[PDB]
Amino acid sequence: QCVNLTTRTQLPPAYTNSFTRGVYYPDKVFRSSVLHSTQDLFLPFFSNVTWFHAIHVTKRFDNPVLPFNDGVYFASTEKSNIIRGWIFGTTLDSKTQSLLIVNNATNVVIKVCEFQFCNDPFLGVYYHKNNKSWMESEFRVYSSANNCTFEYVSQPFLMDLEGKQGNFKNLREFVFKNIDGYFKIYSKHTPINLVRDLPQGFSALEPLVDLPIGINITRFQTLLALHRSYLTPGDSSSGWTAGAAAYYVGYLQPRTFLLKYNENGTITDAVDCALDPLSETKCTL
Amino acid sequence: YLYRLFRKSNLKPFERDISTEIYQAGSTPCNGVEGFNCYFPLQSYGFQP
Amino acid sequence: TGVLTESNKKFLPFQQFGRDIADTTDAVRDPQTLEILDITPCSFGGVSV
Ligand SMILES: C=CC1=C(C)/C(=C/c2[nH]c(/C=C3N=C(/C=C4\NC(=O)C(C)=C4C=C)C(C)=C\3CCC(=O)O)c(CCC(=O)O)c2C)NC1=O
Ligand SMILES: *[C@@H]1O[C@H](CO)[C@@H](O[C@@H]2O[C@H](CO)[C@@H](O)[C@H](O)[C@H]2NC(C)=O)[C@H](O)[C@H]1NC(C)=O
Ligand SMILES: *[C@@H]1O[C@H](CO)[C@@H](O)[C@H](O)[C@H]1NC(C)=O
Ligand SMILES: *[C@@H]1O[C@H](CO)[C@@H](O)[C@H](O)[C@H]1NC(C)=O
Ligand SMILES: *[C@@H]1O[C@H](CO)[C@@H](O)[C@H](O)[C@H]1NC(C)=O
Ligand SMILES: *[C@@H]1O[C@H](CO)[C@@H](O)[C@H](O)[C@H]1NC(C)=O
Ligand SMILES: *[C@@H]1O[C@H](CO)[C@@H](O)[C@H](O)[C@H]1NC(C)=O
Repeated sequence: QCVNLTTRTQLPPAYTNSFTRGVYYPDKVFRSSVLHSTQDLFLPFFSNVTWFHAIHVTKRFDNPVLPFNDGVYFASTEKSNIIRGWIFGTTLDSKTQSLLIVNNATNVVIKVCEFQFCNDPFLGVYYHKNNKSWMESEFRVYSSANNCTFEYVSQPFLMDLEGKQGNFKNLREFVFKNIDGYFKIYSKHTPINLVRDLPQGFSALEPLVDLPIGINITRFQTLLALHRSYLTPGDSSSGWTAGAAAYYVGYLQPRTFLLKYNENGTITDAVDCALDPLSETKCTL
Repeated sequence: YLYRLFRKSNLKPFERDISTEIYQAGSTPCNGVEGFNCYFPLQSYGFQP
Repeated sequence: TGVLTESNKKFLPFQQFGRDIADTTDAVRDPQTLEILDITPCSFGGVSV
């Protein structure tokens, strides 16, 4: 079952500058020491990326239904794995198929299925006093599932889902697109030690999956997690707290890019064509 | 064996669409029921031997 | 057609073909024994008479 969440505090939407972020490999061919040019759906450099984060301090729980405007760049800064999946679909109300990607602390599961979703889907981390152990106790994403076409379950794994206080230690970058019935996902998993906003740097994303879902996608949502413990008073709707974690969402657009490959085959630098005249001249020359 | 007879727009390549909502052919929405000027989109092949 | 020789390339796991500036294939990964080979032509170049 699912419970609507009550303890909230709205704020104006946070915005951030995404600079030299959102670049992925175009193909699966080993090119080294070559400056290659290409055109695709890319995140423009120095774009204005929307920012949501969950902090207790208020309680600031935010995970709305965002448009999937022909591609999405999702980047999360976390230290305790509060962000635990995504939902994609058009209506998300059992009239159309929907895609669900979830890390439930044992297996990462991908399902294309006519889900009947809840208004505020989530998962419950719980903390106990018999032992100082966090674990996942609740799964409140969808009420029902039927006519359930695609399905993948990974191997079992054990992951530290404990609440860690301090700097955000992990950046996880993801690019999602839906091309010709194929849901393409690109990933990049890098440690950091920054707390405020997007790191000042540059990392080229790798191709992960190539899922054959054949789904029309226009809207999507993030699946966050709740700590619940004796410290949190109230029922399931209010007796909870949200750990400190953040994510940023930027919309892909059709652009031309210049990419440079080092001698080992990896990307080192890129130029967003048609950003500024200097970049335009780099692009032409 | 059934085929989708009505749709608001054409499919993208390698796209599936297994929704069964009533297709509003007319300009008056018929709020989830069949009748006149809105049809059930899936029609069944009749394969006599 | 060409000469195949041993080589030293740090191919990523998801890659099997390598291409140079001319875009012709130059590096291959043998399917059986997961090594890397380099393909060169067998007309070396200038032969003046
Ligand atoms: C939901 C989809 C999902 C994806 C696509 C995924 C991919 C993924 N997980 C990884 C490791 C890992 N992934 C996680 C956990 C996560 N990684 C995440 O993207 C998320 C959302 C979590 C947890 C909520 C951990 C703990 C590791 C081991 C490395 C580490 O602990 O830093 C790696 C890199 C492993 C390597 O370098 O060989 C990838 C590509 N994990 C997932 O759960
Ligand atoms: C994918 O889903 C979207 C949303 O339902 C469809 O776009 C809508 O289509 C209807 C009917 O043509 C229009 O009334 C809406 O204005 C459209 N909304 C938007 C945001 O575009 C879209 O047609 C679907 N794609 C396919 C191939 O079926
Ligand atoms: C509250 O929950 C009910 C069913 O659990 C749901 O129908 C309703 O849309 C929810 N309302 C809000 C504001 O979440
Ligand atoms: C995002 O950044 C650009 C340039 O800084 C600015 O023009 C734009 O107004 C910003 N977006 C919003 C909603 O203000
Ligand atoms: C959730 O984790 C449990 C325990 O490993 C596992 O049985 C289950 O497969 C996971 N959820 C789904 C939908 O598979
Ligand atoms: C979809 O679900 C309903 C009930 O579960 C069923 O009657 C119908 O046959 C299903 N259609 C497909 C294509 O699975
Ligand atoms: C390429 O790989 C080799 C293997 O050790 C390494 O020594 C070298 O530093 C790498 N080059 C770059 C630019 O990273």
